[PDB]
Amino acid sequence: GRVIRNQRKGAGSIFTSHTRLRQGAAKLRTLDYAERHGYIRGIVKQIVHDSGRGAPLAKVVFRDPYKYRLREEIFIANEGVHTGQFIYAGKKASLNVGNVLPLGSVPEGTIVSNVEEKPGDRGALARASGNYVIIIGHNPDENKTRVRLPSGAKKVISSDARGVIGVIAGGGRVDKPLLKAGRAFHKYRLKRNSWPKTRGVAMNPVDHPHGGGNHQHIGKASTISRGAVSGQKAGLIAARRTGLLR
Amino acid sequence: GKGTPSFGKRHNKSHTLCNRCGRRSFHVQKKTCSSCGYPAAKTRSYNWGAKAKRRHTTGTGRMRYLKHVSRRFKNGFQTGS
Amino acid sequence: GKLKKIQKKYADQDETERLLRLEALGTLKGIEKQQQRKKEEIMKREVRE
RNA sequence: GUGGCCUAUCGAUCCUUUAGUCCCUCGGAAUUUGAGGCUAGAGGUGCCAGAAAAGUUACCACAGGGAUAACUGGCUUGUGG
RNA sequence: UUUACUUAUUCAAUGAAGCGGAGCUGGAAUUCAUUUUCCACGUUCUAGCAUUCAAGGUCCCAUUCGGGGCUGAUCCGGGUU
RNA sequence: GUGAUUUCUGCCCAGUGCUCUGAAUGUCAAAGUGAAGAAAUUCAACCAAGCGCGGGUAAACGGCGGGAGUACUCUCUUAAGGUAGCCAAAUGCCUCGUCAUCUAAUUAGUGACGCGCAUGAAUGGAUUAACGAGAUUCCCACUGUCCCUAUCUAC
RNA sequence: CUUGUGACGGCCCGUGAAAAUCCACAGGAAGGAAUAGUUUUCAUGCCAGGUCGUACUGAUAACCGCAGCAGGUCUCCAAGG
RNA sequence: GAUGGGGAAGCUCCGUUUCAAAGGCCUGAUUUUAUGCAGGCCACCAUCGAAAGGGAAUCCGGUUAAGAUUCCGGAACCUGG
RNA sequence: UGGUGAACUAUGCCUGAAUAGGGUGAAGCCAGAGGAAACUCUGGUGGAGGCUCGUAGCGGUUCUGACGUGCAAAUCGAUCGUCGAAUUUGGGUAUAGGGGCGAAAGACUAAUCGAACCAUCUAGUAGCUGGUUCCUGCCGAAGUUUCCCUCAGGAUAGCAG
RNA sequence: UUGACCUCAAAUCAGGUAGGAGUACCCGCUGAACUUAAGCAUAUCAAUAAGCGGAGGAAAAGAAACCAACCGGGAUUGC
Ligand SMILES: [Mg+2]
Ligand SMILES: [Mg+2]
Ligand SMILES: [Zn+2]
Repeated sequence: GRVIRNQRKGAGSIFTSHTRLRQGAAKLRTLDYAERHGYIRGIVKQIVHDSGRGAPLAKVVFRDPYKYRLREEIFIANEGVHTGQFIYAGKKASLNVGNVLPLGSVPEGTIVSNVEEKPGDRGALARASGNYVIIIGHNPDENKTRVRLPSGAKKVISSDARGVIGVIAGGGRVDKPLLKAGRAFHKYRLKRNSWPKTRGVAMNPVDHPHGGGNHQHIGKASTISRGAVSGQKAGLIAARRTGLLR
Repeated sequence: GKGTPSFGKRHNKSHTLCNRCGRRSFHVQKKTCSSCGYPAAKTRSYNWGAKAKRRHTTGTGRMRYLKHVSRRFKNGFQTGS
Repeated sequence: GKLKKIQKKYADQDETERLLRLEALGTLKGIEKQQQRKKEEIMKREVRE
């Protein structure tokens, strides 16, 4: 048999992400001294479109506290942020949309976004368009906060992790039908080479586990063990249940 | 049309001249000579290519310094006049 | 061997989620039927007497 | 009288194991375990003078064969007419 | 089996900048004798601006063209976090 | 995996897979423990995961039966017994199925019928405007395809 | 008609390169005049600008298809009815 | 695609700013003077990669058997000093 | 076993380039009319679409035409599909052989692909096919027995010198 | 303040050295399969071919942690 397509994807020859027209990694400002002892005020200069990303970005300018210069950070724009808005980042920042408060200093029921997992990785959770994280509870002794993720999971992270208050702009995108293979082409043309997708049941048996036969059919069960090896994991990996529930 | 019409599309050299051997075996994109191995420090040779070793071995050129070593040895590496 | 896995992946969990996941995985029906099998184990002796 | 009234009713090498001799050897010398030998059986090859063994190929390949099939022709004429 | 500890090992960030402890200065605090503690400990109407070892105060120099120290900007441990 | 829209996607977890935070001596390696021995060693206990036991899962692979009585009911078998739809369909052996229509005449076409060798529901079922160098049947126009051939030009 | 350009409008779950290089602004370091300077982003005046390529075909005969092969091979200009 | 590093028995592989003590920049000061010592500034961090991308500056007339925005005549422009 | 190829072609990236004339007439907007109001109607404007007829271009349906020791190891002629985009294409660049790439044909990877090419191991093995080079003299067969994964082959006995 | 020590650096510091070629023979690493077994998997081919590292006129080995069991021999190498 041959090496199958998902097995070939990990070499990264033609499967790397197309990153020519992207404007930089959208990270939070680094947690130096001002953000953990007070706050700092920056300005939204422009809200721009990011190639291959459903959400817009915001170019926020701060002043460097140690040197006479300007720092320009790329935030993921929250819905409601406008150009010329003052953005406040820090422990003592007031609770408004766009501010970059740590999660220990927000009450119950707060909706945040671009949430750090550990304090300092500059944004990991709820970064796609329309997604958000809800603070479910606090725990001052052994200082942690429980959060509800966009997947519905409940995480318990540190209370020193930061998050931008509000929801990510650009929500409701996937409600519009694409209607066209050309539209899907232009969508994935700026992301990566993973489209179009040939069904493995329509291949030859040298090319896929599902290939072959005088009728297009899978053969064995399509639920694959987690202990399976590379070249075997083609189908529903480690499925607890299948089928459409009612 | 994989034959005669496809042979008309051939006008871009994959290999150019090499600096150590002058062979036209220097791959343009790989930046490596396929015959002598430039720019590696060792020269490309293989024991299965014994006839190629015979083609490029010592004595197939001028031996601009090595022609006189036996004569200087026979005279005993003398100095003076 | 079971107690290692709960510390590994189910440490941060609450009882609403725990009941939801075991109901979605079907182990609760198995626990119910094991206790039911104990109930007819007692009940058949009672009917014999 | 050296099994079944007679003509059928069954099995090599290697390996393991048993019985006998309690005999021979473990090679610097001894004792005791252990191991290896000798003689006679057993564990089995039914493809039965005894390889350890699933398919598919209409994508196919090679060496050959008229020792061998799918046409005609030839012998035959059951069957057919 | 649970549970400390950190220096081995592991992960992450930064142009290794504000770590830890103590002390001021305010507020709450009830003190049962004098302070037990706990929070703070220069910035939020506005798409401006913020840099020249910092101005001021103070002490020297050898005045002049200026120069240096302390404070402004609390101490202590050199564990970057 | 299936393949726009519309309309639906029935029953079955027995088997094969996949999956559990269940319950816990059945299987049970090396290391380690104990006993016997002079030791090599032998024998036991203990014994992780996975198997084994217990659940879930079919838009997972798949599967969707018989005998009586009067379509219906009952009884067996099994995990459950083909539901809604559709059909001599590109899927029907028998088969050139039977009836109607189309023709002078039709193993072709279309519309019906259905004990369907061997239809059937994301193995997707049924329907469907527009589109097609896709496959098939009929009609009008048209003609050397033909009755039945003849003639002319260039090379 | 060809082409350049301007102000617009439509489209996107597509909003459609980077660096060298050059200029300006903020800032006020420093240098500075009166018998004299300060300015060469104003005008004129002086000197130098190295190396390699440079012919021709670009196709029913200059390229590739064994060849003077009806094949293949990127592009600019484009009169009248 | 080197270096610092880390793999690999090794030919070599990874990585391109990384767990590196990674450098040069202008003013000058001195006028035994060479360029150290007075200073002060800055932290990218090799290099290769387009004869269609970016990019300092040239046009007309004439001239040869065969060259020309390149020669000749005239008229310009840019860069460095 | 060790090397060489993405000059053809497959795919992604980077940077460039190319594409007559028509037909239909989408939103938005303007005027008139009607209505009690919701809003409807009529006439314009506008110029949308992986729309359409059709050049250049890209492709290759049929004649199963020509040719078929050809112009040609895939061409020529007519008829065709498509023609503003999932378009066509230059150059640069990346992926290398049990590997790549594949809108999936086991297709393409230099006229080579159900595992490229080059050299070596290698004079690989063959119970199978073909061949096996002067004269004369004398003698002169077998296709049968037994065993064998034996049935196109051997061993053994027989026949012969 | 000054002078040591240790450790770590920088110099177009003073002087040197390594790389590559050849490779018949030599010292190592790595390492097949064709083939034979009348099939084939252990085996064989073979501790070979290919690949990699390193020398010399030779290299390597070499003066016993040896061979022996005898009345004992006496570094290594080769026939
Ligand atoms: Mg793709
Ligand atoms: Mg299949
Ligand atoms: Zn070379």
